[PDB]
Amino acid sequence: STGSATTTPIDSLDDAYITPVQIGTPAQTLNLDFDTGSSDLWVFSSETTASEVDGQTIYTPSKSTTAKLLSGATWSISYGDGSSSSGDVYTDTVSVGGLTVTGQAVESAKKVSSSFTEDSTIDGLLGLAFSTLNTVSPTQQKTFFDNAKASLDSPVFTADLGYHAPGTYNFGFIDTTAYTGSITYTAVSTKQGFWEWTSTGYAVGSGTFKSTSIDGIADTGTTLLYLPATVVSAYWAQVSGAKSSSSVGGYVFPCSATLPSFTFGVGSARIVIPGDYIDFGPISTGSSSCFGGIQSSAGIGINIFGDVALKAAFVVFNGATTPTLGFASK
Repeated sequence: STGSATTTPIDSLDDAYITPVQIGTPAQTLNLDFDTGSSDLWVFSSETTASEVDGQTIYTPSKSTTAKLLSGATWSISYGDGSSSSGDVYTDTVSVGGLTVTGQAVESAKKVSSSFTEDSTIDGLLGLAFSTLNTVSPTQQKTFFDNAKASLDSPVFTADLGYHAPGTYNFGFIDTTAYTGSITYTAVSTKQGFWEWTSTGYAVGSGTFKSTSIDGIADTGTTLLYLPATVVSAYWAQVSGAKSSSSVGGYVFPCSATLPSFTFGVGSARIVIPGDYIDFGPISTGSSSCFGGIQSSAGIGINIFGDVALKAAFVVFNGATTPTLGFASK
């Protein structure tokens, strides 16, 4: 089997992407944030504290003839950005782009933190990291991909995120029309539960490539590119007036600037992030100070190849017995 679904930016900045997901019988379609950096599929629901729901579409398990309470199971998750959610668990039928999993754990939120409430466009998350990170207790549950894998034509999914435009998540096949040149594959460590890999270096603008190993995670659920302070300083030094602002929480730059590109290495191959992808707009409405899309990972404890990086590539998440990651230009 295969599946193919369009993923759409939630706003004009590509702060996140939402993908429609069918849950239950009859189908209830919710728009979920597909997150290769976590492993829980959780939704706003009829059980979510009412004051914490503001515009989201909810899953109502009592209206699904295939929903079953997973007795005794609870979940609770906290994300890198400080947000969180928790609740109980149902199993139900879940379909993405024509690909159906029966008995998928659907984690129903009883509580969500303010940032989730405040974002009316995201109805929940669909985790695509390794199932070892799933938070369900006392019986850990499998991700949608893990459940689907054996049925797929090939044990892979691909992320093709758009810049200020829709893109695609495919399951079970590689669309050879969706990228240019060849796909370069690189080793993955699953030891921390992430799609963790090692970039071979970087360049800033038209500058020379610096060969240096940068360990990090391919994370579709993180907006920005978080790299070591040395790398980030070298990037922003090429932008007149750019500075790190403790009050804002990262590098800012004059909105009048033209940003240089940023290149990262995948083996001997190179992925170029155009400068415009690195502009996250005014820090506050009407400001001429703009927020940068490349930020320091210092104090996160890990480097993160988030959407800023991934959207410059066609990315293969290869879930074969030994997982690997592939990157192509597009």
